[PDB]
Amino acid sequence: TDLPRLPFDNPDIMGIAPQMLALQKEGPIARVGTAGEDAWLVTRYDEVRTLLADRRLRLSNPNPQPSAKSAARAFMVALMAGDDHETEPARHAQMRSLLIPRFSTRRLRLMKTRIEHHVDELLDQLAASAPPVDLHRVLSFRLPTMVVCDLLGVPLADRERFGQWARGTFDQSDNEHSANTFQQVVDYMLELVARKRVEPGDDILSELIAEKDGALSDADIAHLGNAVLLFGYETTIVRIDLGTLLLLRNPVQRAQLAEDPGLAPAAVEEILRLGVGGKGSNALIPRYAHGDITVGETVIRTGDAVMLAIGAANYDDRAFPDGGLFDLTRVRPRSHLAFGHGARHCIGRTLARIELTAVFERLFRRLPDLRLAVPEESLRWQEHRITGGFDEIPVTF
Ligand code: HEM
Repeated sequence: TDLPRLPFDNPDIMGIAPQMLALQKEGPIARVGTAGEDAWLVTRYDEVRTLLADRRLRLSNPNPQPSAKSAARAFMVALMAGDDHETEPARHAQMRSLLIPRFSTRRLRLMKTRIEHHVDELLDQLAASAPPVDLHRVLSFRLPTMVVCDLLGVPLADRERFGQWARGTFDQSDNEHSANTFQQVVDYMLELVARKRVEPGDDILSELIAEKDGALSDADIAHLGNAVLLFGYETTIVRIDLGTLLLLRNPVQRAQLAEDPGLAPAAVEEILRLGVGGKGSNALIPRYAHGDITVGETVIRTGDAVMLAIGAANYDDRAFPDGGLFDLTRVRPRSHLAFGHGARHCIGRTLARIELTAVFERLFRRLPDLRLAVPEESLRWQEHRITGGFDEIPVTF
């Protein structure tokens, strides 16, 4: 008997840690240690999907004496209206009600067109430069921050102001840096709300200001704006990097995609399914039990912490035959869990798919000789950030 301890080592830069796959083979749920409190780790697709849809499992901590969290995790939980278990039901419901209609079909159609032109322009600059080039800086970073500038109705140069703020806010290693960066986000967003009240446009904060019919406070609106800024670009950047790395590892599929850009939607779903980096701590969705829940023969008791391993579940052979293989020819693959599922299903997921599809429609057709300019093992997944990610991706072409 040796209690497994998260986070598990991964000898590769991508994929699932061997110990987590080992637990997955043994069964759906295991008690594990963590850096903080012990938790139930759930690793099989069926049980992770079921529990994500179970209303007894929530983000908020119901415990009287809550275990201390990093400033970074506290900020993330508060941006998600999970900081107070007694008000989470009403506050979370309001959050989703106010954010979901900010991603209308009308907006997403307009944004898809702008996104596609912008990727064309980004790749033209890339193709004209002299390798080695940092694909992370000049492509992966630039498209999702472009998109957030569009959503917020701010000049594109603003992303040079806010482009490191999700990383700094979600830096679990430095509480002081996390809090100081979050204060910058807050100040910026409160300035933006004040401007949009006299100079509105076709953008998210202007719509929230107009909502029913001006009843939201500036602080309420800025809180929603902060969630869009802090969840709305960094994770997408990470998936562009991961998708590039995965396609570089699979030259037959990459050549298929270069020949037929109509495979890009399929490629994007495989990228989301398989795109897990380093120790994959961001692919563990945290929850607390607000009532007793039975999983197989294991009883999760009220108050227990649960880690839902969406990454491991997306690799589950029970759900995806040859679960570790990248295959954009999969016929009717199950819906992956990389955007979550249930009450907190990612609000931006349709927009994120539009971004990834536009990139991977184009990338290897425009740059067919694209390849890493450094060994894979030199790429450093940033474990201390809640969102993970690589800091650079050197390429030649
Ligand atoms: C490939 C890109 C993305 C991935 C993989 C991703 C992933 C996720 C996941 C897994 C969750 C659920 C967390 C949980 O259940 O505790 C989530 C929540 C959320 N995401 Fe995304 N996300 C992406 C892009 C975006 C974008 C572009 C936006 C908006 C512009 C966005 C906005 C949100 C919001 C507001 C939430 C909170 C939902 C809630 O708590 O009800 N995300 N995201």
